[PDB]
Amino acid sequence: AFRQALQLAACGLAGLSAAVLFSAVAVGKPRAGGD
Repeated sequence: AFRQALQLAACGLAGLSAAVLFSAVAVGKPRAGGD
């Protein structure tokens, strides 16, 4: 996992990891309280 951390760390900086969060934020807690 030491050598795999080199490709994994660069795999997240890609910007895709950020798109995954936005999904986990809704599937867990629905948007209740918009303004």
